[PDB]
Amino acid sequence: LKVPPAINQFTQVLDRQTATQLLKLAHKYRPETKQEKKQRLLARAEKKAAKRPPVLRAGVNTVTTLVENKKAQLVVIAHDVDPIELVVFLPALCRKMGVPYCILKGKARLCRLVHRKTCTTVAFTQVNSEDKGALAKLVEAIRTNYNDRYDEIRRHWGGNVLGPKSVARIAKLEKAKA
Amino acid sequence: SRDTLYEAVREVLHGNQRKRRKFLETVELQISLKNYDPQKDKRFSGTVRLKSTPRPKFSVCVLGDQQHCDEAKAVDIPHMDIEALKKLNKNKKLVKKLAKKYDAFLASESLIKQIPRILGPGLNKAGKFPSLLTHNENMVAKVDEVKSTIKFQMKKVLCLAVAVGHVKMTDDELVYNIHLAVNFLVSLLKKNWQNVRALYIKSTMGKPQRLY
Amino acid sequence: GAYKYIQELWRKKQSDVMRFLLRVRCWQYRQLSALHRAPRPTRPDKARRLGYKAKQGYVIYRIRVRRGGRKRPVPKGATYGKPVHHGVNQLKFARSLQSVAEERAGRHCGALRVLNSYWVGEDSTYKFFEVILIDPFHKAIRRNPDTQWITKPVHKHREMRGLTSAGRKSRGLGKGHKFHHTIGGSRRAAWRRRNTLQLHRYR
Amino acid sequence: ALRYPMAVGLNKGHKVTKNVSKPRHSRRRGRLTKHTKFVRDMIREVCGFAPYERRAMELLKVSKDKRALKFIKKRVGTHIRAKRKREELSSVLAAMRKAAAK
Amino acid sequence: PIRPIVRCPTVRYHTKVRAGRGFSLEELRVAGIHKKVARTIGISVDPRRRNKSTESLQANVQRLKEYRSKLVLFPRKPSAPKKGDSSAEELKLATQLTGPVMPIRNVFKKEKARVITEEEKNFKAFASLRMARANARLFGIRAKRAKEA
RNA sequence: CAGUAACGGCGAGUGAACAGGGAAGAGCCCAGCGCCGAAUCCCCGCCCCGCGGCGGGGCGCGGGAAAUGUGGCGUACGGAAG
RNA sequence: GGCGCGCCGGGCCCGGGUCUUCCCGGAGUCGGGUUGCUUGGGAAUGCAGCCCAAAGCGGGUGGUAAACUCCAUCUAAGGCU
RNA sequence: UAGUCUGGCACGGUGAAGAGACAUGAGAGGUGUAGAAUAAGUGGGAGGCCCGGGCCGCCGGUGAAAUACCACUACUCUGAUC
Repeated sequence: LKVPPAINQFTQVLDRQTATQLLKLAHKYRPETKQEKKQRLLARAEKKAAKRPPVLRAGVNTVTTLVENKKAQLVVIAHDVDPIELVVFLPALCRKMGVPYCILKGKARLCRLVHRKTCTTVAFTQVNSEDKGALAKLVEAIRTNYNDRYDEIRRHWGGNVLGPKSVARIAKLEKAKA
Repeated sequence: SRDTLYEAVREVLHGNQRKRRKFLETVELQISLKNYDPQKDKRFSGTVRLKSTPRPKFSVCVLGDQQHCDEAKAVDIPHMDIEALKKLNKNKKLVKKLAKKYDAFLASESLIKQIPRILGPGLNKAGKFPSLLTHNENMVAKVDEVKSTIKFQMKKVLCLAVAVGHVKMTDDELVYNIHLAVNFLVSLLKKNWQNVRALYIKSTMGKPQRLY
Repeated sequence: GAYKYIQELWRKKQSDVMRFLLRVRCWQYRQLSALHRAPRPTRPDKARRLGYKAKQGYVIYRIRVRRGGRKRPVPKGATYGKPVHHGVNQLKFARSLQSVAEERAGRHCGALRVLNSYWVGEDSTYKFFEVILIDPFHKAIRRNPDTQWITKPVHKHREMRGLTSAGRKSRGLGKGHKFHHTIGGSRRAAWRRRNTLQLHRYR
Repeated sequence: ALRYPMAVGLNKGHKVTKNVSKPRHSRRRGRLTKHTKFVRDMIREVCGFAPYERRAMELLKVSKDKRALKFIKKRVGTHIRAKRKREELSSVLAAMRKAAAK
Repeated sequence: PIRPIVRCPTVRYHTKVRAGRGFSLEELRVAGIHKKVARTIGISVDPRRRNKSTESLQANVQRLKEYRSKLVLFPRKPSAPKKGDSSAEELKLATQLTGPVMPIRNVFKKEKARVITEEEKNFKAFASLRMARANARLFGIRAKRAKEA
């Protein structure tokens, strides 16, 4: 089928070399596990009975609301959202609002950043002073790749590739007149 | 009849980065059309009323038995007698000399007729029609009709173009050099169906700026 | 908030994006059975509106219902009546195909309660509706004090007595000058009142 | 003269000093705010136009305006909607012409 | 609870007064009662009622000032009183009320016999009716012909 | 109201509603928009009271649901923050 | 069975008036064309099939089809009682 | 009136060979007496240009606008297409 560029743009996915560098940076700014939360509440009583860190903003609603607000430094999107209407627009939003964005393979991989099964979108709202440089060299090679090719992406129809034996019948007919 | 309307009656503004001028100029408007028949009974005329200081430039004149010999020889009234204008119409076909030395007249008060024989009427089919407003408010009473309503002539280009402003009259006062002009472009608008295509609000020195 | 985007994106149905999506989904839906289960809503945003939460005990069934009108099931197309009732072909069913999809979802899943239904695509011979059903005996629903209205026996088989939204649309009730034939409870209550002779004991 | 308040004519009915308030918050529904204007203009850019909008648009590039109304009307339904639809489509087309030169 | 004063609609009836459904929020507002406290101290509340007139309003504001003066209020814990409550004198003299609270009766003004003015006798009330009828009928095209003129 | 306005080979026939007086009287909640570290929910295993409507408490790096959005605030009578 | 003083267990630690500053909404649904039934509802009261299908200073209603124009009145397509 | 025959709309797509388009970037393009000159022209214009002089001019000379002096839209061939 003749697939439209808004849907098809999710098949231009981030490269293996960059995606490894990206998940190495993303792995330091995890949300806390549900069991990690309680040992933080163990560390309450030493002033009470006797300043919050950067994480990945998870979910689509709570990444969409901080793309429109100019509060996302890089937005990571999964390529394989089951109904695609959930995520179709975030390319357009991030480009228009001037947010650098990349598309990764595996919502299961991006959901293993958080401590759930799947997570469609994952944003970098802030990072720490010593990990500024890694985010800086990511946004360089990602913003040149996606956000600046956007007039190119918007006019690019995917699909429309016939079966290999229908192609091989055409090629036989083509060399039959030569 | 009406093809266009305005609500964002703005966007003249980006002017100083265009115009870096010193000397004598006068900014003019280019405003292109479509669908006019130059062969038919289809007319397009009028004189569109800007009382906010636009500048035509011409061979001057000023008429009238006023207090003219006191007031109107500040910019020099060269008052030739209305009986010494009999030459202008009788030296037309037997003589071959352009006997004007004139391109702009008056319409005076204190006299309530101009000259009701064939010398005042006489200006009906020469162009440069004596029309102007100086009468008995006496605000400027001379330069009102240079600072006047802006004139156009419909010809074999089926286009409208007309002066807007002077190298003077700042950009908050030259936004007001179309304000009582584009409303008369929908008022006295005849059966010249779907006319306007380009509204280029022009600062002469710079870029073609468009306001559609 | 993404749900505002998905709402408006689902309104542009004759776009490039949606005219593709609706076509490949209407393909997919033909290649399953007429009455089967979905593991999540096709349209998460639309179910949000019509009263779905994403907790345990909320079920989504996907029912296909055959398009077209209703022909009078009389043998050899011959009604034994006066020429008024010679109608066979061009008759129409007084309930909608959305309400028919609700009552098949409900009848099959007898132990669940039909909340609402929404259109997820149509065909030439089929319409597809995703119906929200709730398990009334699940403690997630049973211990939540704002969704334990459905755990009373009055809301048994709402789809069949016509209390659902697509059901209600068939009865022709509402306030004002247009709904004067269902004053009181319903169409029958109005008929009963206006035809009941009130013989007072004194007269 | 004296003029009695009468029950028939132009200024009829019982004269009363009427207090004028703010309308209720129900009356302001269906008013375009900046945040929801944003969303419609984004999903215009994502999607595009319907095959009847494009057909009525390429009628208005050729300037068959009456036939553009008649087409939008027979597609959408009634006059007032087709009037508002053409007034919007022509403004989209005039913004394209603002992008044509620059 | 107490029902407000309301005019019957439709010219046949608008010379009468009923009991309304409930007190408008802009009558509670200018009377100084909260819309969620009003219902708990026995005042009917309608959120649908508009106020076109200021006399329809002002009658119903003076209705609530009389009601809030008449009202005896018991302590929420009967042994320890609060500020907005009544005195133990009134609490022991407090009684069940029979019938509709501060009932709505329909009183008309008293016009003393006056001497008829020389103009008052002169006024042509029938001709005024007839020429008010024609001014209402023909006005529309009188404006049209005057526009075309 | 009223066998009325209206329907009807305008034939036979059919046929409501508003206003008015009472009987009764009672009001509300989501989604959405947004902020609160999912602050939310279900279930197993051990202990104690103690429940012929299976509920409260302690305990667990026990298991799951859930960012494809649970709970709190909040809904057209306006709402929220300072 | 029902209720009140109070002993006693648990939780909840919560108000209003005025300005400044943000925000505001249910779509193959309204709507239109046609067809069948229905209605007291008559150039079509309600319901349904099929085709076309929106808007946001919008939309609905204003018992005669339609255009232009003021005015009134509600906030549909989610839910409980 | 069932059925059958026939037309329209919907599911319903993709591609090459063969016209008018217009979105759209161009290049050719014009002959009234009459003037020394194939006037596509308006709001301009005594002036602006390139090595201080020139430059095209001015006047009249044809006519209700006239040749140098920012830029535009149009009409008749031509002409590339995401």
